[PDB]
Amino acid sequence: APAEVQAATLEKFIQGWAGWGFLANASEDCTQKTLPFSSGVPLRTRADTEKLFPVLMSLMSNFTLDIHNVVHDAPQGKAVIYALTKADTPFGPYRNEHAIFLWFNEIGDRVQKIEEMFDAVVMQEFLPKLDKYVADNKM
Amino acid sequence: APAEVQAATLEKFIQGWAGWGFLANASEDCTQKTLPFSSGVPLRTRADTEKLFPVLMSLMSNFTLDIHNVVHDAPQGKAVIYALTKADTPFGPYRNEHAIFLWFNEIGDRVQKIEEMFDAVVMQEFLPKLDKYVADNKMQLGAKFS
Repeated sequence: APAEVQAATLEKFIQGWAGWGFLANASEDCTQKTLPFSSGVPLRTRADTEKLFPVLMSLMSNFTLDIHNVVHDAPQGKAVIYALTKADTPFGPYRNEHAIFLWFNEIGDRVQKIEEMFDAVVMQEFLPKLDKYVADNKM
Repeated sequence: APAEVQAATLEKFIQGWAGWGFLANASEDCTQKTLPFSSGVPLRTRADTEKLFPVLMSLMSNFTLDIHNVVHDAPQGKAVIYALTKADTPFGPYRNEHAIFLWFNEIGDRVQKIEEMFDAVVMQEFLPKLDKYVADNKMQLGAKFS
């Protein structure tokens, strides 16, 4: 895939994340992996992502994305982003950082695969709160 | 820097890491940052790294590196490695995973800056054991693991 069509996909993925979109630029068979592998989280399908994202958006306001580093390997059709996010939530201020590994599809115009390492120390505080929120409200 | 020069430095960095000989591929002014920024770890100078690394090596036997993903952006002089590691230590078995961001120098023959996120949950047990180790043995490195 041409470096410039990949770069377009990369830019639209970032703009979609900052807009709070994300999934317009992902192919239909895209998967998301939570790193590290030791965390033992199964891949998320596209269908999974479309259910989780409304819950997140519904809980996070003033969502802000700060891009720290973008590394693009056009010959391999791969990229990495390091980003920092913040938002307001009913559980308090939310802060996270992401090293997101991206693979583009054959043509270069879609994200085919995602692997993402989060701020694990923040997540072990935040993520069970979300699961509690869903259980208490029975979704 | 030419892509070929950068790629050579990259493979040498990996080889020297897996060989557990490693600082030879780092510039004299190289820094290492532990990510996330939220963890509040000050940057490590090359001198810090030269004191910490022998200590690490000496507590880590049968070290094993598995390269999961290499991403090389030659136009920007940058690369990223996702890797998993294994070792035996007197504190028990060691397991870690690393998203390591690299910047090459101008010529391309050296790594100039390192930013590294790792298995933060597993390491908040392990790295304080190392710092207690150094304290208990009065090794006074002027540097900490966490």
